[PDB]
Amino acid sequence: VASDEYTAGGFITCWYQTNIVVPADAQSSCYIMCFVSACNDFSVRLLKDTPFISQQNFF
Amino acid sequence: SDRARSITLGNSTITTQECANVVVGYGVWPDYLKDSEATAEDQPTQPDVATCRFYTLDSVQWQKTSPGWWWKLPDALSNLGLFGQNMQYHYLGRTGYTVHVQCNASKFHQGCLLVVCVPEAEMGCATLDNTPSSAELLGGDTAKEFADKPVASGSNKLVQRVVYNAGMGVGVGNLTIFPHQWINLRTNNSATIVMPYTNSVPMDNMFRHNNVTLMVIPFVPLDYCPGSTTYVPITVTIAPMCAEYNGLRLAG
Amino acid sequence: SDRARSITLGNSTITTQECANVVVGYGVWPDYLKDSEATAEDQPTQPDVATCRFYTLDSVQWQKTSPGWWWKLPDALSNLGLFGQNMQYHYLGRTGYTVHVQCNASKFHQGCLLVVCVPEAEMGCATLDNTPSSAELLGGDTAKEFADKPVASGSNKLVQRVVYNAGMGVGVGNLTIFPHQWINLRTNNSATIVMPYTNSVPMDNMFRHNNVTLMVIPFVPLDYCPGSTTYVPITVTIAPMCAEYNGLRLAG
Amino acid sequence: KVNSMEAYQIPVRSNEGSGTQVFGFPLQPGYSSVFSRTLLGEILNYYTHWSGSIKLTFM
Amino acid sequence: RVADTVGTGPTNSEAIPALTAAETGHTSQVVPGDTMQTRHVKNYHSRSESTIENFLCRSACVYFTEYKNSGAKRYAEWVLTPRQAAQLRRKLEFFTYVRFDLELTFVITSTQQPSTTQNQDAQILTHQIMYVPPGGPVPDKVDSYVWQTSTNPSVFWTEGNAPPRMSIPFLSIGNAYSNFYDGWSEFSRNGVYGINTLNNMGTLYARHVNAGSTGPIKSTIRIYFKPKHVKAWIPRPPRLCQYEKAKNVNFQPSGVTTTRQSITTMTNT
Amino acid sequence: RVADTVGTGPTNSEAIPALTAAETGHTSQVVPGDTMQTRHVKNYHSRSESTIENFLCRSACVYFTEYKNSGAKRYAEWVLTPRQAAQLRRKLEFFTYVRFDLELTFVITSTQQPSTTQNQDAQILTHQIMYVPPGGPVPDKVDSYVWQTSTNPSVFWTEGNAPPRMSIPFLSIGNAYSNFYDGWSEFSRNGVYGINTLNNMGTLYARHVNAGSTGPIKSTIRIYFKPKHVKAWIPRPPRLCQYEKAKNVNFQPSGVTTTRQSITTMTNT
Amino acid sequence: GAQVSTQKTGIHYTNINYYKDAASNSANRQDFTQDPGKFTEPVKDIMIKSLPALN
Amino acid sequence: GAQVSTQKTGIHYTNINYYKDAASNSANRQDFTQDPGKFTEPVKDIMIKSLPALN
Ligand SMILES: O=C(O)c1ccc(NS(=O)(=O)c2ccc(N3C(=O)c4ccccc4C3=O)cc2)cc1
Ligand SMILES: *C(=O)CCCCCCCCCCCCC
Ligand SMILES: *C(=O)CCCCCCCCCCCCC
Repeated sequence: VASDEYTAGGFITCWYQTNIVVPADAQSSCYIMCFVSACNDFSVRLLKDTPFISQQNFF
Repeated sequence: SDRARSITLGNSTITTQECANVVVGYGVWPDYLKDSEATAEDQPTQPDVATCRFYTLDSVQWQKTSPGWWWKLPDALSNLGLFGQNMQYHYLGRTGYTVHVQCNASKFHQGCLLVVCVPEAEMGCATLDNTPSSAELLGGDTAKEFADKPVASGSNKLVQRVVYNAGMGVGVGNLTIFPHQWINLRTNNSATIVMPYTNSVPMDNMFRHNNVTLMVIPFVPLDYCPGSTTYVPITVTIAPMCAEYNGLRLAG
Repeated sequence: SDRARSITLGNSTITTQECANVVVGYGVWPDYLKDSEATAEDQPTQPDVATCRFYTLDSVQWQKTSPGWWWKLPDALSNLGLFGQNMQYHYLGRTGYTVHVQCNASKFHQGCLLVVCVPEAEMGCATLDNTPSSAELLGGDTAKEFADKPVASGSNKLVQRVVYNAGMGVGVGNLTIFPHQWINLRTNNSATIVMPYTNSVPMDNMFRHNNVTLMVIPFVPLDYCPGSTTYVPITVTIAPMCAEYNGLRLAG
Repeated sequence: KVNSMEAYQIPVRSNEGSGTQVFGFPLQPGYSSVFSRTLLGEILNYYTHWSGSIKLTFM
Repeated sequence: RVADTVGTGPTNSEAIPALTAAETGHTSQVVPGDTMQTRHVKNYHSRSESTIENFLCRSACVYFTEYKNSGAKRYAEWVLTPRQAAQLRRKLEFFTYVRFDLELTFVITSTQQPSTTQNQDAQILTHQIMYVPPGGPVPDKVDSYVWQTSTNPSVFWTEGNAPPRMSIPFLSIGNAYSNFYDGWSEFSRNGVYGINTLNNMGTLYARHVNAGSTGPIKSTIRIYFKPKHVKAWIPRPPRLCQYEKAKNVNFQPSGVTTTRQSITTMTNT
Repeated sequence: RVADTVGTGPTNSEAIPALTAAETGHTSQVVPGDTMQTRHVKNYHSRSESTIENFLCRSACVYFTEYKNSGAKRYAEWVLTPRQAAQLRRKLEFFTYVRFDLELTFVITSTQQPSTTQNQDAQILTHQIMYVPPGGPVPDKVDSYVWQTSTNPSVFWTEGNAPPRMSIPFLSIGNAYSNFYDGWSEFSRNGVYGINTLNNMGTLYARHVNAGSTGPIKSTIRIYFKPKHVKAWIPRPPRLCQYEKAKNVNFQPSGVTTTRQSITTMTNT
Repeated sequence: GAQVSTQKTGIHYTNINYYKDAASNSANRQDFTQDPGKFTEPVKDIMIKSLPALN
Repeated sequence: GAQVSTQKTGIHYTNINYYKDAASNSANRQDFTQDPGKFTEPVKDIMIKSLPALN
């Protein structure tokens, strides 16, 4: 899960295969939204504390 | 429904939303060489999924005046992947192709392309007592272009490129006996041809014989009104089918 | 009879008249990866007869004082044939080897070599707070040589090469637990070891891990009287076995 | 962009030629800036190891 | 658990598994063999570490308090909540409703305090921890009648032994504890917001049962909660912001993610 | 196990078991009855002490660290490796690949430190040892929020009891731990050599949970590894040289053996 | 009244309950049933991959 | 669910596993299978003693 170069993942990139083509009176700027999820062959192992919650004193 | 298509070869996948079916050759689908048609006595190399997968070539702009383009098939993939590294280490090989040409434009654009795969397209020279050089016929994934006016006769090794003779001295409107589809912008945005291996010998060296030539020719020019996109590319994607290689030697 | 041997892999054939049998690994013969041990989900490339065939490396002279030589296995074939062109286009691969070492001399010469294939031979550095560079460990089909005297400690990225520690800090006479044969000049002129794939992972990248190292070490020096041939070469020949590659990408 | 909704949006537009890149990020959920605070990525900072396939969807 | 990859060959078909509509609110069920040629792999991986009764079933320190055998602060008071400490709280708030049994474990330590007392000589300390269910008498001093423990659960622990532990049932009046409440307890919709009585589970008191020494000793009790027999319903996005208060969901606005140089760069900043 | 000697009489035969070719890389299978007249002996000897799960399955001290209840060095940090200490390390490096489960056992002791503090009077010490899997928060002080241990394994131990112990599974991402790595982790083949992430298995932290005394106490924790359920592959020549570093195989060149006077002398020097 | 169950492996163990309350029992570690189809695919119509999601 | 096995002698003992993980079990001491023929005799051709190793 953490950064190591022995278990590097690879790179995910996107390119124009063909230009965005629009007619007159339609915006030539558009957006894409991306989603991510696991498949049904996915698994995780070995519990540990998350680095993403902290405190300095009791709330 | 009938317009959706997906083709999976190796890593690659192509998906289209507008499709005119797939044309298959002369009704012959690519296959490996039989042992009752083979001549060479060595065991073939068959790399499989390292050669047989889609490769995108460079795009080329379709302009209001554009005459057309051509690519000669084994020598347009000769620098690409392990397809290019098996054909310079081997003396022989045979393969079919799946050629997919893409070109998308709005519903306010118009134009028509003819996409043909022409077996053994031998092309004339501007000067009539010379033959073309290999730097005027072969790109390498860059497209060569036709002309709309005759090529002047000098002391040339130039190709005689004119759209209406197709660079071969034939009517261009009769190229429809070759496996073909049209990309008409108000209907479809892609064309798929599947060529089988066509030759008069069972395998052949691929660095001095080009057994197919793809040509994309506008028959109706691109037209649109002010305010529309002015840049419309045409991308060509080509996958080997059932590639074999025989006669392993040194590179060159 | 028992001394004649022939090994055929692809184009290549090796023939010997003096042979000490063939040593096979740990009693395991090379095989393809199973689907119950595989992790990677893509279809493998298996080139077959374009990778799995004998490749001769450069010869190296055996002199009266010579300490020994080593070659690190996937990175000694990395510039050779289509073996070298499949391991730079793929992220993964696994292969066994057949290593054949030749060295012929008259019946008036004497000497003895130990030929070992050593899994994961990690080698020390002359300076004790540095590790060796990759230009001191890896040849490319040129042999690296041992030394007979300690390497002085500077500010080095040099390997600590001494024959008697084998560059690993172990007794050199205990390298006989690794698959091995001896070339004793009064008996035999060749040695054959067949290594299976040894790793703790099912496939591994081959451009940053060397999973075997061949070493040829004189235990009895070359000796002959005046009038005999003074130049005796040692040639190494190495063939991949059941090579697979997975993870097709760009070259590099 | 992280202090807005513009983070989630990926620009694409009509441009001259094609074969220009749109985005690139490395595969390594639970480390990468892109993936560490996604729903997948936060069930993966409680674990040391991960395996399996991941599917990106684009809209 | 984990499913096996199935081999696939070339396709050219009217099937389009890759194309989908993500507007439908449905996560696509595409597997790798759909989009490419794969080999058949047997998987022996399991999803046994990602069970809810593995994720939440480890002891976690929720609070600690101090009390002395002299002067002021003779005892410690704490109202049981798993919301004083960040780490446990965040894990439970992957869910809206949870139901579990506690196991309390107490780590009680003592430390000699600086003084000018000559000839200190501590006897072993014995500590009493008293659980008081909602309502009923509350001790107002060390040496009140409430420490009789006639009907309040209580444990006594002498130093240098194993930590005490006790199990607590599921004590809610509801059918699950709620980690979020979008309402008021008053019908007027005035007063405190997000306050509910489904999560009441008494108060804990702790004291020394003897002052062993003539000098001052200060003890620290640490409380550990371990959920067990867990069931959980309705999952929620993880907390992105730092917590501020233990009774509120209040937050300082935080950016979505950390930055990087470009949308094509392969490193973090 | 051990085989029985078989009786043999005189020979005069075309059989030649004694003669062999050692160039073939084959160890001869000659037994004593081949070369001489022997009697029949029944052997009842066994090879049960030379099993790999006897050889490697004894506790061995790998490291020890110190920490104090005052001043600097309030806690101890150690990255788990069996390569700090010579004796265990050498035994595992009879093999290239090993696979085992650990059992950690901790011997924690405390020693009063010289001071001019008048009227010291320690309370019993309680120690916390916290295992942190690779990645995740690292304590940067005694009294950080990382010692909450919401999801990190942890033990607490009061003095004068039995040593703590815990079992650890086989934690490799590979199918075996590797004791040797002939490569770089980088694709450029630059940086550190022989460094791999197959042998990661977190970091260990240890502290006092209370300062019992007014005076200074320093503790020492010693970690013991005991392999169990062992499997091992590919044997290697034993280490001949002394180890120098814990991350390298680096060595000072050492002679093959110790000397003696002549090649006919029957004593060592 | 002992239960015998299988251990987590890449044998069996024995357990007896000693207390009269079922909140005193050890945690249930080996329950591995799951059903992701409530949160993935909550759609009323059945989605078939290899067919258009929207006709 | 007890196992009964023989002791090392020049009787029998009883063992029960108490934990739900198979990495908590006591060490396997009594596995005595062996096969030295991988490291001795790794040769492809079968060597027969009482016959020449090399013809
Ligand atoms: O060690 C842990 O288990 C432990 C340590 C810190 C922790 N959470 S924290 O937010 O970092 C925190 C940090 C310090 C204190 N804190 C003190 O250190 C202290 C000293 C004296 C009186 C009151 C207090 C007090 O509230 C409380 C909480 C939880 C548990
Ligand atoms: C079923 O429970 C009977 C099986 C044999 C029981 C052995 C009991 C072990 C010792 C008593 C445990 C009692 C706990 C209150
Ligand atoms: C099979 O296991 C039943 C045989 C009789 C068991 C006696 C059990 C001894 C006492 C309980 C040990 C329980 C460990 C969790």
